[PDB]
Amino acid sequence: MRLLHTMLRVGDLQRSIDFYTKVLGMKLLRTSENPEYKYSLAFVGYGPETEEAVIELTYNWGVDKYELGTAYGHIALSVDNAAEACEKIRQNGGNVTREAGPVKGGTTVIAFVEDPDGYKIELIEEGN
Amino acid sequence: MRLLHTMLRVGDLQRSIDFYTKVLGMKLLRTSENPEYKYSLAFVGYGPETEEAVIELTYNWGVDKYELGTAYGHIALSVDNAAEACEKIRQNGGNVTREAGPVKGGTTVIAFVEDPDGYKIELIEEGN
Repeated sequence: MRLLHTMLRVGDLQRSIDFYTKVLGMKLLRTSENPEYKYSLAFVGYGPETEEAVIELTYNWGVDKYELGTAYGHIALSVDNAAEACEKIRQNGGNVTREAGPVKGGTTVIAFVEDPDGYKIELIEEGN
Repeated sequence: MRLLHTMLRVGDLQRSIDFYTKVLGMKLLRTSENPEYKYSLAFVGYGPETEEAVIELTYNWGVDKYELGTAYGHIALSVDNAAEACEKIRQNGGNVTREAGPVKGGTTVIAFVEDPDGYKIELIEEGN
């Protein structure tokens, strides 16, 4: 068995697609639209659905806002360079909440940012 | 780059661990405690963190309830036997919101359930 995807509702489909693909480096794996239930989907990831877990972006026709709540935490992604990513994100529809830096009591470099919908994302970095 | 994990806040750590492991077939990959900030973490998944995305469960000491909100969708997992999983879940602290059956307009068997904290989970009976 395996983790297939994490589904998040977004206020603007293309807006989210752009962020995940152009800013985070994922690829648009597939999209679909359902007239009966009035929604469109976009699957984004760093590999094919058959190979990895991805993110399912759900757009409900005419719904541009949701309540984030306090239960949902975040999604964590690995990055080659957290500082660079942070910069790219802050200038491309996102928001940096926790600047790139080692975790207290550790050496692992991390950062926290938000996507265009406010969803939290954790960046974890993989002799200058 | 890769998807590391999805973090969810839970009202009872062990209860959650029990569900994901004993009911969903996941394994307890690792745990940690943070006395300073008063929280405990647990990582559960189907394989090593190094190779795949997992789930991170967070328990904040003394916090047994959160506000789910309307943004967060769910997590979809592949299942060996959807029907069987529903039963196990049914009689093991969970709720079956969508009985196992072929998807609308398809044949692929799917189901929907809720974990102990109300999180929605989609079960999908799914080079070489």
